[PDB]
Amino acid sequence: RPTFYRQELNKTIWEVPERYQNLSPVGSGAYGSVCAAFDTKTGHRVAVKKLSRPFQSIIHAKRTYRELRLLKHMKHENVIGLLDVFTPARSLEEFNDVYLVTHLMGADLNNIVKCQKLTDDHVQFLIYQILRGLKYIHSADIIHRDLKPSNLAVNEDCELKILDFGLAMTGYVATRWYRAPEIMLNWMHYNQTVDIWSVGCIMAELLTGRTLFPGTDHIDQLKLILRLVGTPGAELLKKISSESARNYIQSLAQMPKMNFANVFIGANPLAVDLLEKMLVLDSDKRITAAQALAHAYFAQYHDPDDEPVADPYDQSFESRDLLIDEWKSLTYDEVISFVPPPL
Repeated sequence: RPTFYRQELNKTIWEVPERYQNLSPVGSGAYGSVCAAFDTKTGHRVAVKKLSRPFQSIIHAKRTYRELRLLKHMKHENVIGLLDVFTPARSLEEFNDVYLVTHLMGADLNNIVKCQKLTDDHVQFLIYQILRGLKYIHSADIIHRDLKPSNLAVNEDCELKILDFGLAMTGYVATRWYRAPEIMLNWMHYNQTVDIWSVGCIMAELLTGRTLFPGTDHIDQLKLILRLVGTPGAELLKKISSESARNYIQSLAQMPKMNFANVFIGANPLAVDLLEKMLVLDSDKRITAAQALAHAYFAQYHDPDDEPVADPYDQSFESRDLLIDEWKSLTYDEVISFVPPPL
């Protein structure tokens, strides 16, 4: 057990190992206060996040557990990982706070796009890395569910990490713009390829400097989507479980798929082709991350020997019906058993 020291900063108590120095507040909210700090053991600048009250309810307890499990599992260059997790508690009986430590992220991809349309070589490299990370994430049977520019961290060298996994929306709002239509309107039990739709939305925006589907509400968004990709045929309609949703779709004038070379004017033809494969309305027919990596658009970077998959991820706890204290005791074992990564 390391030695902990205790202080109040902006009216939050921080009780952390002596390895973490020069804590300064960078954040507060529903989920957690965050400080930036210097990690003397690794030499990195880090984000230390104190979870507000993680065992407040069965859903929060389970949320905390889920988040911890997920961050413990993710070990890939293009995906956020855990540097440390700790509690000042010396026993299960006094366990209440959880702190997570990750690399301090500077700029997200919004910074990068908001300024301009990018060069094609830049779009290739950035999308390459999202798909590399996504191959890994999907190989573990994990679905991100909330990919968008603010959840992608990018450095000065254009190196990228996927953050902020959706682990359990109204109006003119950025978060909904990147979501696949079947998840946006709950048409069906959805696929990992909801994430591929998101990548297509992001890629389009990188190439044009504009939001692809900036709908003013769910309906206006759908219409934007159907105008580009066409209205569902019979085959897709059959897979939509809500009768009302099917009737709503059949109320709309049918529309053909547009020519994407006349939307993405002047883009690389290989970029146009890849967008056509990602932005397919029927989620059974969308390209997978692994197939997208093999697409000619990424010939400069693709190397199937350097695109690893994840170790199997046991997600059986999601079906498990436990009490608060059982979720808490599982989370405590996960904290105590943490093994840090290599220097």
